[PDB]
Amino acid sequence: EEAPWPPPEGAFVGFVLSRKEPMWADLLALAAARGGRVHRAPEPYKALRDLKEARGLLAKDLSVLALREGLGLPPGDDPMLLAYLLDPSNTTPEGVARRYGGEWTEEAGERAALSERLFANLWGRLEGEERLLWLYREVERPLSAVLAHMEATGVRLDVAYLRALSLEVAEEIARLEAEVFRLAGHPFNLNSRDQLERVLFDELGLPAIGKTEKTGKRSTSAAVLEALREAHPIVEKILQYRELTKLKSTYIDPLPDLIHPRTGRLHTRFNQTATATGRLSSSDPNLQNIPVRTPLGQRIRRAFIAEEGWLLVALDYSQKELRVLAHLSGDENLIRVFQEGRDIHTETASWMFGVPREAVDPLMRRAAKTINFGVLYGMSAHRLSQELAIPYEEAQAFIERYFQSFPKVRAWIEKTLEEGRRRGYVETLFGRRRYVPDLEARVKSVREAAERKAFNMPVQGTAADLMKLAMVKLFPRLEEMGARMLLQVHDELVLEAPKERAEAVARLAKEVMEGVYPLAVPLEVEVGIGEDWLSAKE
DNA sequence: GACCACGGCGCA
DNA sequence: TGCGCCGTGGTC
Ligand SMILES: Nc1ncnc2c1ncn2[C@H]1CC[C@@H](COP(=O)(O)OP(=O)(O)OP(=O)(O)O)O1
Ligand SMILES: [Mg+2]
Ligand SMILES: [Mg+2]
Ligand SMILES: [Mg+2]
Ligand code: NA
Repeated sequence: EEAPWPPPEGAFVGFVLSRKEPMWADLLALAAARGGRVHRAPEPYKALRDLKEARGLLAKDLSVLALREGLGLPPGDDPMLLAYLLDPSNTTPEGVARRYGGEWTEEAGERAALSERLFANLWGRLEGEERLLWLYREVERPLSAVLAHMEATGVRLDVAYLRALSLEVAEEIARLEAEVFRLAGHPFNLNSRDQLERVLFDELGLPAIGKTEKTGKRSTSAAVLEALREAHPIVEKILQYRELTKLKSTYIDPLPDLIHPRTGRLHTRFNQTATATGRLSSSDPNLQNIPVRTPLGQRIRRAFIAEEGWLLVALDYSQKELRVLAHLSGDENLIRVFQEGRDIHTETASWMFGVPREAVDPLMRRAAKTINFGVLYGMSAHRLSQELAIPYEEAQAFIERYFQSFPKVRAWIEKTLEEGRRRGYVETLFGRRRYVPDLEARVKSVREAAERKAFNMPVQGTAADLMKLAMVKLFPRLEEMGARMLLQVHDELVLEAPKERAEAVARLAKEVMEGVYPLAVPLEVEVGIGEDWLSAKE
Protein backbone atom coordinates (compact mmCIF):
# COMPACT_ATOMS: atom_id res chain seq x y z
CA GLU A 1 0.00 0.00 0.00
CA GLU A 2 1.47 3.32 1.15
CA ALA A 3 4.91 4.63 0.21
CA PRO A 4 6.71 7.99 0.47
CA TRP A 5 6.33 10.81 -2.04
CA PRO A 6 7.60 11.06 -4.73
CA PRO A 7 6.09 8.23 -6.83
CA PRO A 8 8.04 6.15 -9.37
CA GLU A 9 8.02 6.86 -13.12
CA GLY A 10 4.83 6.00 -14.98
CA ALA A 11 2.72 6.10 -11.82
CA PHE A 12 -0.98 7.04 -12.11
CA VAL A 13 -2.06 10.35 -10.60
CA GLY A 14 -5.03 11.21 -8.42
CA PHE A 15 -6.02 14.71 -7.41
CA VAL A 16 -8.80 16.69 -5.78
CA LEU A 17 -9.82 20.18 -6.93
CA SER A 18 -11.85 22.66 -4.86
CA ARG A 19 -14.16 23.14 -7.85
CA LYS A 20 -14.63 21.50 -11.24
CA GLU A 21 -12.94 24.23 -13.36
CA PRO A 22 -9.18 23.60 -13.34
CA MET A 23 -8.33 27.23 -14.23
CA TRP A 24 -10.22 28.33 -11.10
CA ALA A 25 -9.48 25.44 -8.73
CA ASP A 26 -7.37 25.24 -5.62
CA LEU A 27 -5.44 21.97 -5.78
CA LEU A 28 -6.51 20.36 -2.51
CA ALA A 29 -4.65 17.05 -2.76
CA LEU A 30 -2.31 15.10 -5.00
CA ALA A 31 -1.39 11.42 -4.90
CA ALA A 32 0.02 8.75 -7.21
CA ALA A 33 -0.20 4.97 -7.49
CA ARG A 34 1.85 2.18 -9.02
CA GLY A 35 1.57 -1.52 -8.33
CA GLY A 36 -1.34 -0.64 -6.07
CA ARG A 37 1.07 1.24 -3.80
CA VAL A 38 -0.04 4.81 -3.12
CA HIS A 39 2.12 7.89 -2.52
CA ARG A 40 0.45 10.97 -1.02
CA ALA A 41 1.95 14.44 -1.46
CA PRO A 42 2.50 16.33 1.80
CA GLU A 43 1.91 19.59 -0.08
CA PRO A 44 0.23 19.30 -3.50
CA TYR A 45 1.48 22.42 -5.33
CA LYS A 46 5.13 21.65 -4.57
CA ALA A 47 4.60 17.95 -5.36
CA LEU A 48 3.24 18.93 -8.75
CA ARG A 49 6.79 19.79 -9.81
CA ASP A 50 7.86 16.18 -9.21
CA LEU A 51 5.59 14.73 -11.92
CA LYS A 52 6.75 14.29 -15.52
CA GLU A 53 3.30 13.58 -16.93
CA ALA A 54 -0.32 13.54 -15.80
CA ARG A 55 -1.49 9.97 -16.23
CA GLY A 56 -4.89 8.99 -14.82
CA LEU A 57 -8.59 9.85 -14.64
CA LEU A 58 -9.19 13.42 -15.86
CA ALA A 59 -5.51 13.87 -16.71
CA LYS A 60 -6.29 16.91 -18.87
CA ASP A 61 -7.80 18.84 -15.97
CA LEU A 62 -4.63 18.38 -13.86
CA SER A 63 -2.51 19.40 -16.85
CA VAL A 64 -4.51 22.59 -17.28
CA LEU A 65 -3.99 23.48 -13.63
CA ALA A 66 -0.26 22.72 -14.04
CA LEU A 67 0.01 24.97 -17.11
CA ARG A 68 -1.75 27.67 -15.11
CA GLU A 69 1.03 27.35 -12.52
CA GLY A 70 3.71 27.65 -15.21
CA LEU A 71 4.50 23.92 -15.30
CA GLY A 72 4.79 21.82 -18.44
CA LEU A 73 2.94 18.68 -17.36
CA PRO A 74 1.38 16.98 -20.41
CA PRO A 75 -1.61 14.66 -20.01
CA GLY A 76 -0.99 11.04 -21.04
CA ASP A 77 -3.10 7.93 -20.54
CA ASP A 78 -6.58 8.52 -19.15
CA PRO A 79 -8.99 5.63 -18.56
CA MET A 80 -11.89 8.02 -19.24
CA LEU A 81 -10.75 8.19 -22.89
CA LEU A 82 -10.52 4.38 -23.15
CA ALA A 83 -14.02 4.03 -21.66
CA TYR A 84 -15.47 6.74 -23.91
CA LEU A 85 -14.16 4.91 -26.98
CA LEU A 86 -15.58 1.57 -25.77
CA ASP A 87 -18.98 3.26 -25.40
CA PRO A 88 -19.57 7.03 -25.52
CA SER A 89 -22.26 6.70 -22.84
CA ASN A 90 -19.21 6.49 -20.54
CA THR A 91 -18.96 10.21 -19.72
CA THR A 92 -17.96 10.50 -16.03
CA PRO A 93 -15.49 8.86 -13.60
CA GLU A 94 -18.45 8.09 -11.31
CA GLY A 95 -20.26 6.34 -14.15
CA VAL A 96 -17.18 4.48 -15.36
CA ALA A 97 -16.36 3.13 -11.89
CA ARG A 98 -19.98 2.12 -11.39
CA ARG A 99 -19.99 0.20 -14.68
CA TYR A 100 -16.52 -1.39 -14.69
CA GLY A 101 -15.59 -1.60 -11.00
CA GLY A 102 -14.50 0.45 -8.01
CA GLU A 103 -15.76 3.69 -6.50
CA TRP A 104 -15.04 7.30 -7.39
CA THR A 105 -14.41 8.91 -4.02
CA GLU A 106 -13.20 12.35 -2.92
CA GLU A 107 -9.72 11.26 -1.80
CA ALA A 108 -6.69 11.71 -4.08
CA GLY A 109 -4.95 8.50 -3.03
CA GLU A 110 -8.02 6.38 -3.78
CA ARG A 111 -8.52 8.23 -7.08
CA ALA A 112 -4.95 7.39 -8.07
CA ALA A 113 -5.35 3.72 -7.18
CA LEU A 114 -8.65 3.69 -9.06
CA SER A 115 -7.04 5.29 -12.12
CA GLU A 116 -4.45 2.51 -12.20
CA ARG A 117 -7.03 -0.27 -11.82
CA LEU A 118 -9.43 1.14 -14.42
CA PHE A 119 -6.62 1.66 -16.91
CA ALA A 120 -5.58 -2.03 -16.72
CA ASN A 121 -9.24 -3.09 -16.89
CA LEU A 122 -10.19 -0.95 -19.90
CA TRP A 123 -6.89 -1.38 -21.77
CA GLY A 124 -7.51 -5.12 -21.65
CA ARG A 125 -11.03 -4.66 -22.99
CA LEU A 126 -9.62 -2.79 -25.96
CA GLU A 127 -7.28 -5.70 -26.69
CA GLY A 128 -7.96 -6.58 -30.31
CA GLU A 129 -10.14 -3.52 -30.94
CA GLU A 130 -7.61 -2.19 -33.44
CA ARG A 131 -9.68 0.68 -34.81
CA LEU A 132 -10.65 1.97 -31.35
CA LEU A 133 -7.00 1.59 -30.35
CA TRP A 134 -5.95 3.69 -33.34
CA LEU A 135 -8.45 6.36 -32.32
CA TYR A 136 -7.00 6.37 -28.82
CA ARG A 137 -3.36 6.54 -29.85
CA GLU A 138 -3.71 8.79 -32.90
CA VAL A 139 -6.63 11.05 -31.97
CA GLU A 140 -7.90 11.12 -28.36
CA ARG A 141 -4.70 10.79 -26.27
CA PRO A 142 -2.73 13.40 -28.24
CA LEU A 143 -5.84 15.57 -28.55
CA SER A 144 -6.00 15.85 -24.76
CA ALA A 145 -2.67 17.69 -24.67
CA VAL A 146 -3.91 20.07 -27.38
CA LEU A 147 -7.09 20.76 -25.36
CA ALA A 148 -5.05 21.37 -22.20
CA HIS A 149 -3.10 24.08 -24.00
CA MET A 150 -6.30 25.62 -25.40
CA GLU A 151 -7.92 25.78 -21.97
CA ALA A 152 -4.87 27.24 -20.21
CA THR A 153 -4.38 29.81 -22.94
CA GLY A 154 -7.91 31.21 -22.90
CA VAL A 155 -9.24 34.01 -25.11
CA ARG A 156 -9.13 37.77 -24.62
CA LEU A 157 -12.46 39.53 -24.13
CA ASP A 158 -13.34 43.20 -24.75
CA VAL A 159 -15.05 43.80 -21.43
CA ALA A 160 -15.54 47.55 -21.96
CA TYR A 161 -17.25 46.81 -25.26
CA LEU A 162 -19.67 44.35 -23.62
CA ARG A 163 -20.36 46.78 -20.75
CA ALA A 164 -21.35 49.45 -23.27
CA LEU A 165 -23.40 46.96 -25.29
CA SER A 166 -25.22 45.94 -22.12
CA LEU A 167 -26.50 49.49 -21.53
CA GLU A 168 -27.66 49.70 -25.14
CA VAL A 169 -29.50 46.37 -25.16
CA ALA A 170 -31.05 47.13 -21.77
CA GLU A 171 -32.65 50.26 -23.26
CA GLU A 172 -34.14 48.24 -26.11
CA ILE A 173 -35.36 45.51 -23.76
CA ALA A 174 -37.13 48.11 -21.63
CA ARG A 175 -38.79 49.68 -24.67
CA LEU A 176 -40.13 46.35 -25.94
CA GLU A 177 -41.34 45.36 -22.47
CA ALA A 178 -43.31 48.58 -22.22
CA GLU A 179 -44.90 47.98 -25.64
CA VAL A 180 -45.80 44.41 -24.72
CA PHE A 181 -47.34 45.57 -21.42
CA ARG A 182 -49.26 48.23 -23.33
CA LEU A 183 -50.72 45.69 -25.76
CA ALA A 184 -51.52 43.23 -22.94
CA GLY A 185 -53.14 46.01 -20.91
CA HIS A 186 -51.16 45.25 -17.74
CA PRO A 187 -47.67 44.30 -16.49
CA PHE A 188 -46.48 40.74 -15.87
CA ASN A 189 -43.22 38.79 -15.86
CA LEU A 190 -42.47 38.54 -19.57
CA ASN A 191 -39.60 36.15 -18.71
CA SER A 192 -42.10 33.70 -17.21
CA ARG A 193 -43.46 31.42 -19.94
CA ASP A 194 -46.25 30.40 -17.53
CA GLN A 195 -47.46 33.99 -17.18
CA LEU A 196 -47.05 34.62 -20.91
CA GLU A 197 -49.11 31.51 -21.78
CA ARG A 198 -52.04 32.87 -19.80
CA VAL A 199 -51.72 36.33 -21.36
CA LEU A 200 -51.58 35.06 -24.97
CA PHE A 201 -54.05 32.18 -24.95
CA ASP A 202 -56.46 33.02 -22.11
CA GLU A 203 -56.55 36.83 -21.99
CA LEU A 204 -55.98 37.66 -25.67
CA GLY A 205 -57.41 34.34 -26.84
CA LEU A 206 -54.83 33.61 -29.51
CA PRO A 207 -55.03 30.03 -30.84
CA ALA A 208 -52.75 27.58 -29.00
CA ILE A 209 -50.93 25.35 -31.47
CA GLY A 210 -48.54 23.00 -29.68
CA LYS A 211 -48.18 21.58 -26.18
CA THR A 212 -45.01 21.15 -24.13
CA GLU A 213 -43.57 17.67 -23.70
CA LYS A 214 -43.49 16.81 -20.00
CA THR A 215 -46.37 18.82 -18.55
CA GLY A 216 -48.61 19.54 -21.56
CA LYS A 217 -48.76 23.31 -21.17
CA ARG A 218 -49.60 25.42 -24.24
CA SER A 219 -46.19 26.17 -25.77
CA THR A 220 -44.86 29.69 -26.26
CA SER A 221 -41.75 28.54 -28.16
CA ALA A 222 -40.39 30.68 -31.00
CA ALA A 223 -41.75 28.10 -33.48
CA VAL A 224 -45.25 28.55 -32.08
CA LEU A 225 -45.06 32.35 -31.91
CA GLU A 226 -43.65 32.55 -35.43
CA ALA A 227 -46.89 31.20 -36.87
CA LEU A 228 -48.79 33.84 -34.89
CA ARG A 229 -46.55 36.68 -36.09
CA GLU A 230 -49.59 38.46 -37.52
CA ALA A 231 -52.37 37.05 -35.34
CA HIS A 232 -51.32 39.92 -33.07
CA PRO A 233 -48.62 42.64 -32.99
CA ILE A 234 -47.80 41.67 -29.39
CA VAL A 235 -46.21 38.46 -30.70
CA GLU A 236 -43.75 40.35 -32.91
CA LYS A 237 -42.64 42.40 -29.90
CA ILE A 238 -42.35 39.32 -27.69
CA LEU A 239 -40.05 37.62 -30.23
CA GLN A 240 -37.84 40.74 -30.44
CA TYR A 241 -37.78 40.91 -26.64
CA ARG A 242 -36.74 37.27 -26.39
CA GLU A 243 -33.90 37.70 -28.86
CA LEU A 244 -32.42 40.53 -26.77
CA THR A 245 -32.94 39.02 -23.31
CA LYS A 246 -31.30 35.80 -24.54
CA LEU A 247 -28.21 37.73 -25.69
CA LYS A 248 -28.10 39.74 -22.48
CA SER A 249 -28.71 37.04 -19.87
CA THR A 250 -26.52 34.39 -21.51
CA TYR A 251 -23.58 36.32 -23.00
CA ILE A 252 -23.42 40.09 -22.45
CA ASP A 253 -23.88 39.96 -18.65
CA PRO A 254 -22.10 36.77 -17.52
CA LEU A 255 -18.95 36.73 -19.68
CA PRO A 256 -17.20 39.90 -18.42
CA ASP A 257 -17.34 38.52 -14.86
CA LEU A 258 -15.39 35.38 -15.83
CA ILE A 259 -12.06 37.05 -16.69
CA HIS A 260 -9.21 35.32 -14.86
CA PRO A 261 -7.05 37.50 -12.55
CA ARG A 262 -3.68 36.03 -13.60
CA THR A 263 -4.11 35.61 -17.34
CA GLY A 264 -6.56 38.45 -17.90
CA ARG A 265 -8.40 36.13 -20.29
CA LEU A 266 -11.54 33.96 -20.51
CA HIS A 267 -11.06 30.19 -20.07
CA THR A 268 -13.56 27.59 -21.28
CA ARG A 269 -13.36 23.84 -20.75
CA PHE A 270 -13.30 21.48 -23.75
CA ASN A 271 -14.96 18.33 -22.48
CA GLN A 272 -13.59 15.30 -24.28
CA THR A 273 -15.98 12.54 -23.11
CA ALA A 274 -19.28 14.40 -23.12
CA THR A 275 -21.19 13.50 -26.31
CA ALA A 276 -22.80 10.40 -27.84
CA THR A 277 -21.25 11.07 -31.25
CA GLY A 278 -17.60 11.94 -30.54
CA ARG A 279 -17.96 15.72 -30.72
CA LEU A 280 -16.26 17.85 -28.10
CA SER A 281 -18.36 20.03 -25.85
CA SER A 282 -17.50 23.29 -24.14
CA SER A 283 -18.56 24.58 -20.73
CA ASP A 284 -17.90 27.02 -17.88
CA PRO A 285 -18.60 29.04 -20.00
CA ASN A 286 -19.78 27.38 -23.22
CA LEU A 287 -17.85 29.15 -26.02
CA GLN A 288 -19.28 26.88 -28.71
CA ASN A 289 -22.60 28.74 -28.92
CA ILE A 290 -21.51 32.36 -29.22
CA PRO A 291 -24.15 34.11 -31.34
CA VAL A 292 -23.37 34.69 -35.01
CA ARG A 293 -26.50 34.13 -37.12
CA THR A 294 -28.22 37.51 -36.77
CA PRO A 295 -26.91 41.09 -36.97
CA LEU A 296 -27.92 41.64 -33.35
CA GLY A 297 -26.27 38.37 -32.34
CA GLN A 298 -23.06 38.98 -34.28
CA ARG A 299 -22.25 41.99 -32.12
CA ILE A 300 -21.29 39.54 -29.34
CA ARG A 301 -18.50 38.10 -31.54
CA ARG A 302 -16.86 41.51 -31.76
CA ALA A 303 -16.12 41.08 -28.06
CA PHE A 304 -13.67 38.23 -28.68
CA ILE A 305 -10.32 39.86 -29.51
CA ALA A 306 -6.63 39.11 -30.11
CA GLU A 307 -3.83 39.93 -27.67
CA GLU A 308 -2.12 43.24 -28.45
CA GLY A 309 0.18 42.67 -31.41
CA TRP A 310 -1.61 39.47 -32.45
CA LEU A 311 -4.52 38.59 -34.75
CA LEU A 312 -7.25 35.96 -34.70
CA VAL A 313 -7.33 33.46 -37.56
CA ALA A 314 -10.72 31.81 -38.03
CA LEU A 315 -10.96 28.70 -40.20
CA ASP A 316 -14.10 26.73 -40.96
CA TYR A 317 -14.87 23.67 -43.03
CA SER A 318 -17.45 24.55 -45.71
CA GLN A 319 -20.61 22.39 -45.53
CA LYS A 320 -18.58 19.89 -43.52
CA GLU A 321 -21.27 17.34 -42.59
CA LEU A 322 -22.75 17.30 -46.10
CA ARG A 323 -19.30 16.57 -47.56
CA VAL A 324 -18.97 13.73 -45.04
CA LEU A 325 -22.43 12.47 -46.06
CA ALA A 326 -21.30 12.53 -49.70
CA HIS A 327 -18.27 10.41 -48.84
CA LEU A 328 -20.13 7.92 -46.61
CA SER A 329 -23.11 7.48 -48.96
CA GLY A 330 -21.23 7.52 -52.26
CA ASP A 331 -24.05 9.45 -53.92
CA GLU A 332 -22.82 10.41 -57.38
CA ASN A 333 -24.77 13.68 -57.55
CA LEU A 334 -23.59 14.87 -54.13
CA ILE A 335 -20.00 13.92 -54.92
CA ARG A 336 -20.17 15.59 -58.34
CA VAL A 337 -21.38 18.89 -56.85
CA PHE A 338 -18.42 19.05 -54.47
CA GLN A 339 -15.94 17.78 -57.06
CA GLU A 340 -16.99 20.49 -59.51
CA GLY A 341 -16.44 23.09 -56.82
CA ARG A 342 -20.09 24.15 -56.94
CA ASP A 343 -22.15 25.39 -53.99
CA ILE A 344 -24.14 22.46 -52.63
CA HIS A 345 -26.91 24.59 -51.14
CA THR A 346 -27.30 26.50 -54.40
CA GLU A 347 -27.32 23.33 -56.51
CA THR A 348 -29.90 21.90 -54.13
CA ALA A 349 -32.08 25.02 -54.34
CA SER A 350 -31.93 24.99 -58.13
CA TRP A 351 -33.34 21.45 -58.09
CA MET A 352 -35.81 22.01 -55.24
CA PHE A 353 -37.19 25.09 -57.03
CA GLY A 354 -37.56 26.20 -60.65
CA VAL A 355 -33.83 26.44 -61.32
CA PRO A 356 -31.44 27.32 -62.87
CA ARG A 357 -28.17 27.82 -60.98
CA GLU A 358 -28.10 31.58 -61.64
CA ALA A 359 -31.77 32.14 -60.76
CA VAL A 360 -31.33 30.94 -57.16
CA ASP A 361 -31.84 33.92 -54.86
CA PRO A 362 -30.70 34.24 -51.20
CA LEU A 363 -34.12 33.10 -49.96
CA MET A 364 -34.06 29.89 -51.98
CA ARG A 365 -30.51 29.10 -50.87
CA ARG A 366 -31.57 29.51 -47.24
CA ALA A 367 -34.48 27.13 -47.90
CA ALA A 368 -32.15 24.54 -49.45
CA LYS A 369 -29.90 24.73 -46.39
CA THR A 370 -32.91 23.99 -44.23
CA ILE A 371 -33.84 21.00 -46.38
CA ASN A 372 -30.26 19.69 -46.47
CA PHE A 373 -29.82 19.92 -42.69
CA GLY A 374 -33.25 18.35 -42.26
CA VAL A 375 -31.94 15.30 -44.11
CA LEU A 376 -28.93 15.04 -41.78
CA TYR A 377 -31.16 15.22 -38.69
CA GLY A 378 -34.02 13.15 -40.08
CA MET A 379 -36.39 16.03 -39.42
CA SER A 380 -40.10 15.53 -40.12
CA ALA A 381 -42.12 17.21 -42.87
CA HIS A 382 -44.04 18.95 -40.05
CA ARG A 383 -40.92 20.52 -38.56
CA LEU A 384 -39.68 21.42 -42.04
CA SER A 385 -43.02 23.04 -42.90
CA GLN A 386 -42.61 25.16 -39.77
CA GLU A 387 -39.03 26.23 -40.54
CA LEU A 388 -39.79 27.03 -44.18
CA ALA A 389 -43.21 28.44 -43.29
CA ILE A 390 -44.79 26.47 -46.14
CA PRO A 391 -47.71 24.02 -46.25
CA TYR A 392 -47.12 20.53 -44.84
CA GLU A 393 -47.58 18.84 -48.22
CA GLU A 394 -45.05 21.18 -49.82
CA ALA A 395 -42.44 20.16 -47.24
CA GLN A 396 -43.31 16.51 -47.92
CA ALA A 397 -42.76 17.19 -51.61
CA PHE A 398 -39.34 18.75 -50.97
CA ILE A 399 -38.17 15.76 -48.91
CA GLU A 400 -39.22 13.35 -51.65
CA ARG A 401 -37.57 15.49 -54.34
CA TYR A 402 -34.38 15.43 -52.26
CA PHE A 403 -34.11 11.65 -52.34
CA GLN A 404 -34.84 11.72 -56.08
CA SER A 405 -31.81 13.98 -56.60
CA PHE A 406 -29.61 12.07 -54.14
CA PRO A 407 -30.92 8.47 -54.22
CA LYS A 408 -27.86 6.85 -52.64
CA VAL A 409 -28.40 8.93 -49.49
CA ARG A 410 -31.61 6.99 -48.92
CA ALA A 411 -29.83 3.71 -49.64
CA TRP A 412 -27.05 4.65 -47.22
CA ILE A 413 -29.52 5.44 -44.45
CA GLU A 414 -31.15 2.04 -44.97
CA LYS A 415 -27.82 0.20 -45.01
CA THR A 416 -26.79 1.99 -41.83
CA LEU A 417 -30.01 1.10 -40.03
CA GLU A 418 -29.96 -2.48 -41.34
CA GLU A 419 -26.48 -3.09 -39.93
CA GLY A 420 -27.31 -1.14 -36.76
CA ARG A 421 -30.25 -3.43 -36.04
CA ARG A 422 -27.98 -6.45 -36.48
CA ARG A 423 -24.95 -5.27 -34.48
CA GLY A 424 -26.61 -2.98 -31.93
CA TYR A 425 -24.34 -0.07 -32.84
CA VAL A 426 -23.37 2.27 -35.67
CA GLU A 427 -19.93 3.69 -36.44
CA THR A 428 -17.98 6.51 -38.03
CA LEU A 429 -15.55 6.17 -40.93
CA PHE A 430 -12.73 5.54 -38.40
CA GLY A 431 -14.77 3.09 -36.34
CA ARG A 432 -15.95 5.19 -33.40
CA ARG A 433 -19.08 3.43 -32.17
CA ARG A 434 -22.39 4.50 -30.69
CA TYR A 435 -24.66 1.83 -29.21
CA VAL A 436 -28.23 2.64 -30.16
CA PRO A 437 -30.95 0.58 -28.50
CA ASP A 438 -34.58 0.52 -29.64
CA LEU A 439 -33.83 0.16 -33.37
CA GLU A 440 -36.26 -2.75 -33.27
CA ALA A 441 -38.67 -1.32 -30.68
CA ARG A 442 -42.36 -2.20 -31.23
CA VAL A 443 -43.62 1.34 -30.63
CA LYS A 444 -43.21 3.33 -33.86
CA SER A 445 -42.38 6.69 -32.31
CA VAL A 446 -39.69 5.11 -30.11
CA ARG A 447 -38.21 3.08 -32.96
CA GLU A 448 -38.18 6.03 -35.35
CA ALA A 449 -36.51 8.32 -32.79
CA ALA A 450 -33.75 5.72 -32.34
CA GLU A 451 -33.36 5.42 -36.13
CA ARG A 452 -32.73 9.18 -36.53
CA LYS A 453 -30.09 9.07 -33.78
CA ALA A 454 -28.45 6.07 -35.43
CA PHE A 455 -28.10 7.25 -39.01
CA ASN A 456 -27.03 10.74 -37.98
CA MET A 457 -24.17 9.52 -35.78
CA PRO A 458 -21.78 8.27 -38.52
CA VAL A 459 -22.05 11.68 -40.17
CA GLN A 460 -21.73 13.88 -37.07
CA GLY A 461 -19.07 11.59 -35.64
CA THR A 462 -16.96 11.24 -38.78
CA ALA A 463 -16.93 15.02 -38.99
CA ALA A 464 -15.81 15.14 -35.33
CA ASP A 465 -13.11 12.52 -35.97
CA LEU A 466 -11.73 14.55 -38.89
CA MET A 467 -11.72 17.83 -36.94
CA LYS A 468 -10.01 16.20 -33.94
CA LEU A 469 -7.39 14.64 -36.18
CA ALA A 470 -6.83 18.02 -37.84
CA MET A 471 -6.25 19.65 -34.42
CA VAL A 472 -3.72 16.96 -33.48
CA LYS A 473 -1.84 17.51 -36.74
CA LEU A 474 -2.04 21.28 -36.64
CA PHE A 475 -0.96 21.92 -33.05
CA PRO A 476 2.77 21.09 -33.42
CA ARG A 477 3.01 23.22 -36.58
CA LEU A 478 1.46 26.16 -34.73
CA GLU A 479 3.87 25.72 -31.84
CA GLU A 480 6.83 25.87 -34.20
CA MET A 481 5.46 29.15 -35.61
CA GLY A 482 4.73 30.80 -32.24
CA ALA A 483 0.94 30.67 -32.77
CA ARG A 484 -1.83 29.34 -30.50
CA MET A 485 -5.00 27.31 -30.91
CA LEU A 486 -7.79 28.99 -28.93
CA LEU A 487 -11.22 27.58 -29.77
CA GLN A 488 -12.92 24.78 -31.65
CA VAL A 489 -16.63 25.04 -32.61
CA HIS A 490 -17.19 21.63 -34.22
CA ASP A 491 -16.52 22.64 -37.84
CA GLU A 492 -14.40 25.69 -37.01
CA LEU A 493 -11.09 26.57 -35.28
CA VAL A 494 -9.97 29.96 -33.97
CA LEU A 495 -6.24 30.51 -33.72
CA GLU A 496 -4.18 33.45 -32.50
CA ALA A 497 -0.95 34.48 -34.25
CA PRO A 498 1.53 37.31 -33.90
CA LYS A 499 0.64 39.92 -36.55
CA GLU A 500 3.76 39.31 -38.65
CA ARG A 501 3.10 35.56 -38.82
CA ALA A 502 -0.69 35.58 -39.18
CA GLU A 503 -0.74 35.28 -42.97
CA ALA A 504 1.69 32.32 -42.97
CA VAL A 505 -0.19 30.62 -40.13
CA ALA A 506 -3.50 31.05 -41.96
CA ARG A 507 -2.08 29.54 -45.15
CA LEU A 508 -0.55 26.56 -43.33
CA ALA A 509 -3.59 25.93 -41.11
CA LYS A 510 -5.87 25.92 -44.16
CA GLU A 511 -3.69 23.31 -45.90
CA VAL A 512 -3.42 21.10 -42.80
CA MET A 513 -7.19 21.20 -42.29
CA GLU A 514 -8.11 20.62 -45.95
CA GLY A 515 -5.70 17.70 -46.23
CA VAL A 516 -6.40 16.00 -42.89
CA TYR A 517 -7.73 12.81 -44.51
CA PRO A 518 -8.55 12.72 -48.23
CA LEU A 519 -12.17 11.80 -49.01
CA ALA A 520 -14.14 11.14 -52.19
CA VAL A 521 -14.78 14.89 -52.15
CA PRO A 522 -12.46 17.79 -51.38
CA LEU A 523 -12.65 19.36 -47.94
CA GLU A 524 -12.69 23.12 -48.41
CA VAL A 525 -11.78 25.55 -45.64
CA GLU A 526 -12.63 29.26 -45.51
CA VAL A 527 -10.12 31.39 -43.66
CA GLY A 528 -10.23 34.93 -42.32
CA ILE A 529 -7.90 37.09 -40.24
CA GLY A 530 -8.87 39.99 -37.96
CA GLU A 531 -8.46 41.73 -34.62
CA ASP A 532 -11.73 40.21 -33.46
CA TRP A 533 -13.77 37.09 -34.08
CA LEU A 534 -16.38 38.95 -36.11
CA SER A 535 -14.01 40.83 -38.40
CA ALA A 536 -11.92 37.66 -38.79
CA LYS A 537 -14.89 35.99 -40.48
CA GLU A 538 -13.79 36.87 -44.02
C1' DG B 1 -26.87 29.10 -0.35
C1' DA B 2 -27.76 25.26 -2.87
C1' DC B 3 -30.19 21.69 -5.78
C1' DC B 4 -33.50 20.40 -9.51
C1' DA B 5 -36.85 19.99 -13.93
C1' DC B 6 -38.85 22.29 -17.49
C1' DG B 7 -39.26 25.01 -21.41
C1' DG B 8 -36.80 27.53 -24.19
C1' DC B 9 -32.83 28.82 -27.37
C1' DG B 10 -27.88 29.86 -28.56
C1' DC B 11 -24.36 27.17 -31.70
C1' DA B 12 -22.79 23.08 -34.78
C1' DT C 1 -28.89 15.30 -34.72
C1' DG C 2 -25.62 16.85 -30.84
C1' DC C 3 -24.65 19.98 -26.86
C1' DG C 4 -24.72 23.80 -22.28
C1' DC C 5 -26.98 27.80 -19.94
C1' DC C 6 -30.74 30.77 -19.09
C1' DG C 7 -34.89 32.22 -15.80
C1' DT C 8 -38.81 30.45 -13.40
C1' DG C 9 -40.96 27.78 -10.14
C1' DG C 10 -40.17 24.75 -6.61
C1' DT C 11 -37.58 22.74 -2.67
C1' DC C 12 -34.37 21.83 1.29
N1 LIG D 1 -30.47 26.80 -39.12
C1 LIG D 1 -29.79 25.55 -38.84
N2 LIG D 1 -30.49 24.45 -38.48
C2 LIG D 1 -29.86 23.29 -38.22
N3 LIG D 1 -28.53 23.19 -38.32
C3 LIG D 1 -27.79 24.25 -38.69
C4 LIG D 1 -28.41 25.48 -38.96
N4 LIG D 1 -27.43 26.35 -39.29
C5 LIG D 1 -26.25 25.71 -39.22
N5 LIG D 1 -26.48 24.44 -38.86
C6 LIG D 1 -25.47 23.37 -38.66
C7 LIG D 1 -25.31 22.52 -39.87
C8 LIG D 1 -24.12 23.04 -40.54
C9 LIG D 1 -23.31 23.67 -39.48
C10 LIG D 1 -22.74 24.90 -39.93
O1 LIG D 1 -23.59 25.90 -40.40
P1 LIG D 1 -23.25 26.65 -41.76
O2 LIG D 1 -24.02 27.94 -41.72
O3 LIG D 1 -21.78 26.92 -41.89
O4 LIG D 1 -23.84 25.80 -42.96
P2 LIG D 1 -23.03 25.36 -44.26
O5 LIG D 1 -23.49 23.96 -44.62
O6 LIG D 1 -21.52 25.45 -44.12
O7 LIG D 1 -23.57 26.30 -45.41
P3 LIG D 1 -22.94 27.71 -45.66
O8 LIG D 1 -22.17 28.17 -44.45
O9 LIG D 1 -22.08 27.66 -46.90
O10 LIG D 1 -24.10 28.64 -45.94
O11 LIG D 1 -24.22 23.89 -38.34
MG1 LIG E 1 -20.60 27.16 -43.48
MG1 LIG F 1 -20.05 28.74 -38.29
MG1 LIG G 1 -33.16 20.00 -20.99
NA1 NA H 1 -43.88 12.58 -26.95
